[PDB]
Amino acid sequence: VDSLRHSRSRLNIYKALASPSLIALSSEDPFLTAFQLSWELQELSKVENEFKAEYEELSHQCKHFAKDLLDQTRSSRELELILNFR
Amino acid sequence: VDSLRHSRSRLNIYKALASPSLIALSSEDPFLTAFQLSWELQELSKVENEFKAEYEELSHQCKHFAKDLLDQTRSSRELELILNFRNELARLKLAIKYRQKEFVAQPNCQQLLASRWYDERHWAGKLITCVFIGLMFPLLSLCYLVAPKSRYGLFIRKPFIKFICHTASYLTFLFLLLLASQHIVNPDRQGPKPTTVEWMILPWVLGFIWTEIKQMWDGGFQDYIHDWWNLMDFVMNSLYLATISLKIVAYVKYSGCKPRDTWEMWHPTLVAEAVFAIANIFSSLRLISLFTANSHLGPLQISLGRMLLDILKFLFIYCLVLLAFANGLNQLYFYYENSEGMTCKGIRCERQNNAFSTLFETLQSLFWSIFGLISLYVTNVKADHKFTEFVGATMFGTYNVISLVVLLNMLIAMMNNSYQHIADHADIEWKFARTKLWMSYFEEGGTLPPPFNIAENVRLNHQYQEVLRNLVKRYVAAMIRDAKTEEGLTE
Amino acid sequence: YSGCKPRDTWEMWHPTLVAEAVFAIANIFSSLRLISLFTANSHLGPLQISLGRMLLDILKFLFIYCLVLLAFANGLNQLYFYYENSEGMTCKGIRCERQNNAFSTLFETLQSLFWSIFGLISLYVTNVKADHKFTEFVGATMFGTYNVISLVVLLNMLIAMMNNSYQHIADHADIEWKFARTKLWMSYFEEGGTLPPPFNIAENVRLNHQYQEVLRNLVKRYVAAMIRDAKTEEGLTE
Ligand SMILES: CCCCCCCCCCCCCCCC(=O)OC[C@H](COP(=O)(O)O)OC(=O)CCCCCCCCCCCCCCC
Ligand SMILES: CCCCCCCCCCCCCCCC(=O)OC[C@H](COP(=O)(O)O)OC(=O)CCCCCCCCCCCCCCC
Ligand SMILES: O=C1CN(c2cn[nH]c(=O)c2Cl)CCN1C1CCCCC1
Ligand SMILES: [Ca+2]
Repeated sequence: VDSLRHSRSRLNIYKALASPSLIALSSEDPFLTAFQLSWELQELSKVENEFKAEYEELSHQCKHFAKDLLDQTRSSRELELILNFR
Repeated sequence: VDSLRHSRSRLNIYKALASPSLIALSSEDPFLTAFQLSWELQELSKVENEFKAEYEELSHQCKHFAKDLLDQTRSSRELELILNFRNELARLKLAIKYRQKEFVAQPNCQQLLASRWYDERHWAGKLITCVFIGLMFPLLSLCYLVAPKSRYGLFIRKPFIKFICHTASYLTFLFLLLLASQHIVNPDRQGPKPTTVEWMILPWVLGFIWTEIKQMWDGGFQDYIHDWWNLMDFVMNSLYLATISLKIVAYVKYSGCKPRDTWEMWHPTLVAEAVFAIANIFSSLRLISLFTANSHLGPLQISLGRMLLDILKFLFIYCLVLLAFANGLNQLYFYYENSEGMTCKGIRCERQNNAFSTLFETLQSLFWSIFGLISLYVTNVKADHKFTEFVGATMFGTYNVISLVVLLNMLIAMMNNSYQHIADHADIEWKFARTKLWMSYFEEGGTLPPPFNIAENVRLNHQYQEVLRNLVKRYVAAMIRDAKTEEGLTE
Repeated sequence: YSGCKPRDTWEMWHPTLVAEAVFAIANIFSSLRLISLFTANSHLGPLQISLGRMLLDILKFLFIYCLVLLAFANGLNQLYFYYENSEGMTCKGIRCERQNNAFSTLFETLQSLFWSIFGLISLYVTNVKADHKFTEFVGATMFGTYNVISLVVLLNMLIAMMNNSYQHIADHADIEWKFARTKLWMSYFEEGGTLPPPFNIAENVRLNHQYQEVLRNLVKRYVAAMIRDAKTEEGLTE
């Protein structure tokens, strides 16, 4: 019915979810949420084609968060525990 | 008298008027003032040519103000109350008329139009459904004009479907054009009779001319001739008319079935064929404009079309060099026009000869050497003068160096430098063009392809004024009060 | 088929000839696959990835060029199709020593308009055996206009597009190259193929403890470093 409000609400929610602090506060596995959220935003970038830039930037920042979180490692054993998990 | 004071006073006044706060404080309709002020400043940019930058920047900021004011909308009903104020979508038509590109390509404005255009997938589905609607166009176009009731005749009024139908009609016309030049569908008899394909082509030509006349009464030789595609339509329709009026002259005057080889130049049939071919070129070339509706080929086409007023100036500078060297090279060789027992003379023969004997041949020779199609033995005479044959070869070589190592690379450098200043405002331009394409199909004026073609207001001011008051209040609170506290610090 | 007939006096579509043609076209691809070997090098890798990323931008341009080609072919075939002499000619077409009938059919017209991007179509192909110096001028002007549009306008716009695209690519270039090299390597870490073609025919719950401890430390370090120690380096405003 009201497409304008629907679009704003969806974008506001997705922009809230793709936040490093909200992920680092209440999330069972930061890497899974970053991966999945980046994929969802990349997909939505092609449906809501009127707002491509917003979704592309949000997915880009979700990609940079996982890399920044992997830089806080100070041992090889500590890195192998992450890259080998299943 | 005192031009300096007059200029300062006029610029100061206009710079005061084009101020977002002064407009938002004392103005009966912000959008009208923004549109009109932007147009006035754009016009003054060409009279007071000593101060172009000032007026251009002021008009640009007046354009950005209207867009920023349209972003303070939080409902679809609230947006439709603005775009429909005054028939349907009158404000959007006014904005397109005033060339408000930033206002038109707004994301929320660009979504209402999409919803009004599609009215109900992936790539394969959109590929395979658009073929099924375009194959069966004639029966829809036939059942619309007999019983326009809610069974099948209201399915050709939807803008997307109408666009598909017109595309299918144009593609059928192109297929017939490709089919006209076949050795199965007539021989060469002097002053012939139209074949089975000319009679099918004639109704599309008539329909195209009728659509053009309809569209040219409405505009009135102003901003209709601006659109270059309409100019091309005019030229090709002129050529088609000239083709009709020569196939008849050669019918009522000439006849007799003479062999083709032993005809004589300017025979009306040959000139008819020449004009028809040159018209086919334009008719087929008009198929580029179909792809301003695509999302990938659209922006690229707009960018290509914007780098054409910068190539024409360069070609005009090149023609002067061409004429100078032709004048030089014809003065040297015009005493040697042998043409002694030669079946063919000129450069368009197997053994090229007399390449610089006349001015016309000289221009042709200097043109076809941009592509390397003029051999080097054309700078020889039957005598044994190894001094004019050296001056001529040096003139030819200097022309080649100036034309293919200096002017071409400067054209490349110019185009590279221009393309960067274009590819920033590229999506705004493309969406403005796509919006014009769409708006041409929202009305029940044509609604039919060429082959088958031959108070009520005072109450609404209350809601509109309420909407403007809220929009102005939101803009003041957001832009000129909440983004002034984010500037930097100084001494 | 069998019988040892001489090669010259065969007939087209004889299966041996088509076998040879398909075999040659397959050799081209097989030899071309040798480019992918050099995503493992450190110098030729990034350059190859950059070349391969500027190909979806050339295809669109070629699609716009084919429309111009088709328009001018449609124009040029309409003018010359009445002059298909072919009178006592051993060879006809443009792939012969004396080129002839360059615009007599649509297929030859497309071929003629293609081979003139490289300058291999002579200029005497715009003549007829008659003496009509008006169609021979309209045809030469059509050919010249095609040459100008194709070799002075569209080519330089392709160059400008490629220059403008290459700068937006050469920033994320090493990320792309290392991602590609990593995929190449990972394809050889398992014992699946392990053999070239010629000779080819709780256990988890305990670990969640260590993984959770590692995540807790990583999240704590990230919070301390990024969203608490790099927020005190912003600028000042009003
Ligand atoms: C790799 C880049 C290629 C560029 C080539 C440039 C070569 C320059 C000259 C090299 C010398 C070789 C000549 C020897 C042969 C010979 O003697 O003979 C002269 C030959 C001509 O052929 P002939 O041998 O039959 O005489 O070559 C020449 O005519 C040389 C002409 C050079 C002209 C240079 C002009 C400079 C451009 C200035 C800018 C103009 C501004 C625009 C005005 C509007
Ligand atoms: C250094 C850069 C080189 C560029 C050369 C440009 C030259 C331009 C014309 C020079 C005039 C010489 C002609 C005189 C000879 C003659 O009369 O004869 C005409 C000859 C043809 O050979 P003939 O002599 O046999 O007729 O040359 C021509 O046909 C001129 C054609 C010019 C076409 C210009 C088109 C402009 C491009 C517009 C953009 C298109 C947009 C893309 C659409 C999708
Ligand atoms: O709007 C026009 C005008 N046309 C004219 C007019 N006058 N003379 C001519 O030769 C021609 Cl082709 C037909 C092409 N189109 C569009 C129809 C929908 C698909 C994209 C093209
Ligand atoms: Ca038109």
